[PDB]
Amino acid sequence: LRKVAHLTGKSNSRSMPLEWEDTYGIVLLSGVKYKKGGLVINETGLYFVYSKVYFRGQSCNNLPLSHKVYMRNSKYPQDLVMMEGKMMSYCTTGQMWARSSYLGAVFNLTSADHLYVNVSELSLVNFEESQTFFGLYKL
Amino acid sequence: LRKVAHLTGKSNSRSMPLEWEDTYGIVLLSGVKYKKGGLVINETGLYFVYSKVYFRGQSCNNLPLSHKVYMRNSKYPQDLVMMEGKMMSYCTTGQMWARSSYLGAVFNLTSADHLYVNVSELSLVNFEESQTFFGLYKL
Amino acid sequence: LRKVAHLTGKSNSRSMPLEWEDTYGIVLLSGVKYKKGGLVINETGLYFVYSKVYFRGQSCNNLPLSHKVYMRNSKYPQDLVMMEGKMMSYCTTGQMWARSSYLGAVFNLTSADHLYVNVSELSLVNFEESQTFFGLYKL
Amino acid sequence: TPTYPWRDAETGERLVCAQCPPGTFVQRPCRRDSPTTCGPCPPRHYTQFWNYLERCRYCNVLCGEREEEARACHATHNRACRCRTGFFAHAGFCLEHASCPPGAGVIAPGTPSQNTQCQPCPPGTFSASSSSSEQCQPHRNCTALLALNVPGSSSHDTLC
Amino acid sequence: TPTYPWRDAETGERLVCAQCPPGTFVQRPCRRDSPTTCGPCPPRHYTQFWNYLERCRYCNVLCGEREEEARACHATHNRACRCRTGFFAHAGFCLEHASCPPGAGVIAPGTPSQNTQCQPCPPGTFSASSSSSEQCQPHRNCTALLALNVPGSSSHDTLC
Amino acid sequence: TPTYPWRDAETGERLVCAQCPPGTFVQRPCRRDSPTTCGPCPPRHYTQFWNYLERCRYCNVLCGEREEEARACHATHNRACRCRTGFFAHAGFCLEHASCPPGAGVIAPGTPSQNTQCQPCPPGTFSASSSSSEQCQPHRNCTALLALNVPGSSSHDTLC
Ligand SMILES: [Mg+2]
Ligand SMILES: [Mg+2]
Ligand SMILES: [Mg+2]
Repeated sequence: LRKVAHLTGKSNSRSMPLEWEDTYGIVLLSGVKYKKGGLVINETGLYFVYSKVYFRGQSCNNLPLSHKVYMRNSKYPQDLVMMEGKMMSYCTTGQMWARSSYLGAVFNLTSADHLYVNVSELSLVNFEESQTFFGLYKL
Repeated sequence: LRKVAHLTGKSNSRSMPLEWEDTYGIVLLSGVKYKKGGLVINETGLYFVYSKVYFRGQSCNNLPLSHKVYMRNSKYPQDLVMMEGKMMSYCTTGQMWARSSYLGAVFNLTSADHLYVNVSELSLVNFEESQTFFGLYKL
Repeated sequence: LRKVAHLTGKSNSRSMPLEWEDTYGIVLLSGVKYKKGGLVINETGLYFVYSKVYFRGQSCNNLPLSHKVYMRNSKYPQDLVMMEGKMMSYCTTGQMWARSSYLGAVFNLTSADHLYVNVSELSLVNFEESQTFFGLYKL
Repeated sequence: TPTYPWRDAETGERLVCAQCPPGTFVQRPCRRDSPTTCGPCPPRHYTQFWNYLERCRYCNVLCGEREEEARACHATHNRACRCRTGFFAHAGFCLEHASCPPGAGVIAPGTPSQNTQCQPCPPGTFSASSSSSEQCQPHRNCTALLALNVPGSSSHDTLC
Repeated sequence: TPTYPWRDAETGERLVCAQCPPGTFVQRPCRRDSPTTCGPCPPRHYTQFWNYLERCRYCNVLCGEREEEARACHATHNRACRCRTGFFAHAGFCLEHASCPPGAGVIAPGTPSQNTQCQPCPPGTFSASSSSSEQCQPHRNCTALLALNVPGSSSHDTLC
Repeated sequence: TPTYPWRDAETGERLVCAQCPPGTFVQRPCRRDSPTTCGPCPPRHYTQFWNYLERCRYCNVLCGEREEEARACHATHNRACRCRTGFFAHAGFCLEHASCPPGAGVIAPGTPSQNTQCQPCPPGTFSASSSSSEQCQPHRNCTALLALNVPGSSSHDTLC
């Protein structure tokens, strides 16, 4: 059975990193764990990892938006950024706006690595399941 | 032989959902069918699904652009959205503009599921094979 | 052992196509070669190919930005574009700005194919390893 | 009662099965000797139509902070939202109802589907406020009781 | 005649093969006893140069609605497009030729590669129209026949 | 000295291993009969903290063209950058220090973390230049030596 995860936005998020829905809707989680915003790798190897986050707001002020996927484990007391995108000057001041950020690539990960997603502006995030998500699979 | 599809934009599209080119150019279709805009799954399982659509126009008026990948089968008379992106306030009024939307993730799909792509503004879509496409593969 | 590559931005790039980092940092290269900006395929078959490039600038003038993944081999003296995105009217004139372009899809590639990434405006590219990258894997 | 085609997994035989009603899903397909068996939607899930699904759908509509529940999640339908009082729906957002400035009055208040509508105050009426409710009111008839110090405008009452 | 290196798949022997000409592809590589065998491009595909491709390339250039075919798809080349009459090419788009407003006249019309060029009308000439073709014309010499009621401007003829 | 938990790969036995210090990594875990063995960071890599990594981290911070090295890559830390002279850091960019226009003078020059600060010249002082260094200077006292032709402004000295 294939190690795989696809999780969807969780509205609850009060803090960083984001939390994700792991049980309901169009989600998958098999041979990989979810713990406090984090996907926990249990088998060392190559995985393709991806995330999309959907940002939007009533009235643009071009607050920089940042989206990062990062790794943490016990062996070092500091995170490693695996992928990241930043948006600046993305809308016309004062208008309703919306834009997503997409990240996906391959990484060698180790057992007990924990992966997380971070964002600059939690309040601009929209959490619909089809719009905002975080997933991976073992190659 | 690997179940796989990569289809390219079809200029013809007069309606929703989009139609796709399945025979010519840099395309693939193997163990998966194409029928009226739709990729038809024939083997239940996990697939990574992706689509890109390239939007552009002479004179921006910031018409909302929406891009969705969705599923339909006979078991329920209503579609399910698997992924979606929306763009609003993406260009400066009156300028030539261009932007793409990218979607990709993993889904568990069933035999006889039909997958489609939808867009808000058919007339802003550009159909070059390298710019606009829709594909999947079985993990 | 899985054929795979994930390379990161190289600051050095003085010319097109871009060059990539193949040894240091969060990179992978196995059963695929890197030669002068190019990933060299050594086993015919299906690969998922992807690239992200991160663009940014102090003072927007909406110079068109283009990002392409392309293939070259000895059998024809002209390149083939596999995927491409263009951005126009993406920022507000005179502001600090940033935006990425993401491309990923499946292709059938042949032994001795060389893959490259191209961009319109080399000087607007940022080369941080987590922001700008180019990779593939054999399905 | 609607039906669906189904091949027995035991035999391959071609059967006509009855579908399950809203609020249920297919728990066991029909076979030669028994009909379809439907089960009840579990919490947080739903089926709104006759179906032959093998599990219910999740109630995946959630109400943002400027919205309220117009209908609840229920075994027979997803949740649905609308804009809370004070807001109206526009291109997926819930926007604040506009205010009509001084000189203009409300001819229709905001609803969940429409913004406030304003007219410039017609002759003999005024509105002194930026207000999403205040309507144009007639000027006081000073003479009808003092004499006028200053005639009213569309934004100020008549002064005595 | 250009050539290419090829290892026999039967033996591994190192051969020099002849390439195929525009309008053809490699159908069968050369081997010790026979030369390369080329076949003809099928419909909708092309090879523009000497090659050793194993199939032809698709004519993947298509003409949008403001474009027309400047060259057809053909076994020896892809299709090519240009802007239809009235439009010019700019940063991948086909833009409408500008009009020169009143007071200005056309000194070069639009082509497929250039926009309309305008000058402000020089003394003694006018243009009364917003027009992508109209040039500055000399004022009528009223005196040359009445006397002038109003001298001409750059946008209006001389009145008699 | 910090420690970490480790199961022997030979036995599965539960051991407490000592971690490696900044500038080193774990080359061989501890086992029942020997302690952790650390090796030294190779070139271009680093470990800044006690760790149990199995290889060092790459110095992946690089200095763009408007930046300079504030600290070097070293076995015990990554490189760090700041803005070169003339620039300041803002939202990830290195921006040019502003100039104060005529009529305004510098009250704090630019640093790597701050932009130039300007005041409008106070009475009796001027600045005639757009300058990121020039401060407001007092007007010459003409009378203190001629008599005044023109009183000074905030942008021009007093003329004699
Ligand atoms: Mg009012
Ligand atoms: Mg004219
Ligand atoms: Mg000054």
